[PDB]
Amino acid sequence: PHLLKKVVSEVVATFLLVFMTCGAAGISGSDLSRISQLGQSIAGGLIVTVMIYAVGHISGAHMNPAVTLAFAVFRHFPWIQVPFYWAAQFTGAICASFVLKAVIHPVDVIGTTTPVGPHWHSLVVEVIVTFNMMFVTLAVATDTRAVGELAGLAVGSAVCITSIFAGAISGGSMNPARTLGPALASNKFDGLWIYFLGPVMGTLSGAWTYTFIRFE
Amino acid sequence: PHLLKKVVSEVVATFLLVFMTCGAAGISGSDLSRISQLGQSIAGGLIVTVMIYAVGHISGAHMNPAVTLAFAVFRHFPWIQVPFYWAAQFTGAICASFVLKAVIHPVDVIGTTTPVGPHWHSLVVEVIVTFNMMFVTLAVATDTRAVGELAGLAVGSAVCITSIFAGAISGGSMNPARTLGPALASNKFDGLWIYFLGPVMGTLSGAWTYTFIR
Amino acid sequence: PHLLKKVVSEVVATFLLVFMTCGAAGISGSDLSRISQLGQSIAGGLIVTVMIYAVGHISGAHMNPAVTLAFAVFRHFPWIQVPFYWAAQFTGAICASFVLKAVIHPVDVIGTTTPVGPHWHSLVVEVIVTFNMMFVTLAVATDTRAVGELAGLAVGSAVCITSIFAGAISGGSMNPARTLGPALASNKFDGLWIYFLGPVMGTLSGAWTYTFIRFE
Amino acid sequence: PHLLKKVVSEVVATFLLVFMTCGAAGISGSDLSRISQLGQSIAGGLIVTVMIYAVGHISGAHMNPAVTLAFAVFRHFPWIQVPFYWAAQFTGAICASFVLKAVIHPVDVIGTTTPVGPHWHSLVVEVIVTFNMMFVTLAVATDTRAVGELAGLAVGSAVCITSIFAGAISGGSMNPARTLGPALASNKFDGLWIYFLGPVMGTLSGAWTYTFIRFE
Repeated sequence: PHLLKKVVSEVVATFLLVFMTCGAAGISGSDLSRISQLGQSIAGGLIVTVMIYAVGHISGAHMNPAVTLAFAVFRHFPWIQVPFYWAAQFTGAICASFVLKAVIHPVDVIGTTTPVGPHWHSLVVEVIVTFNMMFVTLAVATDTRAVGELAGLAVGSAVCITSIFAGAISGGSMNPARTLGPALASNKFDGLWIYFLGPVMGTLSGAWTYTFIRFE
Repeated sequence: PHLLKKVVSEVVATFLLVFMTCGAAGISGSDLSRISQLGQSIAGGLIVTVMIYAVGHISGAHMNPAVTLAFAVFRHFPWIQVPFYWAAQFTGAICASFVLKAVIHPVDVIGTTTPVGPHWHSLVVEVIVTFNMMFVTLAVATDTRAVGELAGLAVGSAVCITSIFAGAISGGSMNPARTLGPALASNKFDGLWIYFLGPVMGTLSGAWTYTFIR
Repeated sequence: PHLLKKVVSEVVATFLLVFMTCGAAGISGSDLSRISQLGQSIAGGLIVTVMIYAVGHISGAHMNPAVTLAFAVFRHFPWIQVPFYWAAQFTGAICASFVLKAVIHPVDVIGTTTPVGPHWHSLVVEVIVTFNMMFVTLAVATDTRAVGELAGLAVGSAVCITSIFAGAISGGSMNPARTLGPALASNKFDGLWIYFLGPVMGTLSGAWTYTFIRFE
Repeated sequence: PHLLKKVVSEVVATFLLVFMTCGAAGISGSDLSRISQLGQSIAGGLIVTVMIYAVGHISGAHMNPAVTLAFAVFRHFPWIQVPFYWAAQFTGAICASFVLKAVIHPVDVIGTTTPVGPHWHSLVVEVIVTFNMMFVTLAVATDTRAVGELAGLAVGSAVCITSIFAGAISGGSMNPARTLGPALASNKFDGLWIYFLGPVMGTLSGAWTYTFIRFE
């Protein structure tokens, strides 16, 4: 039901998503005098917001398979469309990290999200922060799909918190599509089981938690 | 009046409040290479803002026993409900910091708030900056409770100012539930009373100053 | 004309203005490990924003003698009230820096807006950056007086631009009330005229420029 | 069609645009002790946001000839006015960077935008970050011209992201008038062509991508 412009918007968003979000964390993860560490989180959070303004009213700016999933679980999102977005997201992302592999000549750690210390630390973090994000994503979404000025602020804000804090433990992802892309350009795949089960379990738990308390 | 979903909202918010705000101040106060010092202030303000968008229209997104007190005094909040939130906040906070003592294993100062100079520095700050916070919280609440896009911007900003400045003196808390959780998940109960009297005297004073200039 | 509650809002705002903006600038300019330098800009701009949300609909959130003057000149504000407000701003600032002198014992330059090198560098910056403020302050004012969600964003943002850049040259004040407060509790009185001729001459010029382009 | 107030509004912005975005980038680009590296990215973004609040409803706050262009191709902007804004931007930029040359006397690199590595690195960034900017500029435009509270947040956000990331590769400009202004104020012209193809080739690309996904 009008899924072409939805998926072009979902790919073009996920590309500019990953291209920006890793390219500052990857560059920063190679010279912190070149791009600040708080600067790679702020950059990563701002970019989520502007894609909600760009494609939020068209596709919904899902950009996140564990979110497209969470919408299909809780607010009636077309199950016949979730494969098309999942596809659309993984594509724009994986494409980007390679596009940067070439634009950031010296550095070949393109924002790897790899667990720090005990691998489970990340999982508890990657569910609590993903829960957090999906929780607020759901309290602000308008069902065309995550639309509007404050939807951009809420989700971008949540995401930014994740880079600052969950970045010290998990690297801070919450998005199976965005760990995978970079993991391929730098061939480091340490702990990927957590960047699927943290999120999928984080979005569904947090989304479920919202529908619980839903009306006042 | 329909308080089950309200107190679930007040724990899940105060938990997510402390979990990120302390989880980042705890990591940061251990390796400033691992999390920035300005990043743990920003973290503190953003989490308040997004929690206002998520539970603000349901519970009121108080996430603070010294505020639920302050609204019940001035802007008609249910007194049979203030024990019930105090329960929800002190819980979600105490619950949160413990989840972190473990999730940030090796670091065990779980973002606590303890005075820096003479304790009255903190107490005077923890009333002036807390006076500040409740002041604007009260000017933007619409009474369902602290709800709406700019309600989140105001409070998040206020909290963010507090981490930066009151962080140098008091640690910048303004929230008794957020002090106990951490003070308990590790230890140190240093100045624990100013983080109970600074706030309660700060939120009530700040609310009264606004209700005056209405 | 109903000026009683109007002027209390202007001291509590100007007090809370300086208590944070100087109280963080004073600590920070002393141990840059104790409070970040980017953190002292962000702090100072945020506080302007929250005061505009607090008292903007009551007083207008002037907090600035170069503002109350400029509103009195261009968007018809009461001359019977410009003295009563000018009082409220010079007080809340002077009171705060002293209230700070004690809460921050070891540090005793309680914020300083003091020129860097050539004094004319500061006066030129202190009118152009002050031009920035009054220009936008006027484009977003609703005349009850600087009211509304984006009034807080516009002005708060502008002030933050000033701390970052004009902080490197002048210290970034734009405020006759804000220079006096710290200069009295810190007891450093350099260039005090540029913080009266920079501001007073900067806002009047910037307001005139908005009233000029007023139409599209 | 009522262009006097329109072009005076376009210069005063581009003056205050460059005066601060470079005045902080230059001061920062010398002594990072006097202005932080993230502070000159943030400042670069706040100024775009507040200028949209000041002149967005009058001229539209393009502040960018490659953007003033980008609107003429896609959302019907007066070709008899494209010269008059181009003039206005190239003017206010060149004038401002000179105003600072003198106001920051011992430091005389007045916030230049100069490439880093392979010049194609810089250019490839200056189109995708410029693509990003124009893409969202288009999803939030209201046509009098880029007006409104969230219009400022998106555009300023796009700019702030670019300074963080594209500053590490291209210097992060996306604006031919803003590369020229500083380049003249202290003699520097390396890769000046990417800052004329990065933008022009970048804004047009980003706009078309939205007009594609125009609907839902």
